[PDB]
Amino acid sequence: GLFGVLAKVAGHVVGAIAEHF
Repeated sequence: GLFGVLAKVAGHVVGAIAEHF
């Protein structure tokens, strides 16, 4: 139930952070 949501911030994060950076 925990990690199940962790996916919401694992794989797409870089795609965003790399946008402003």
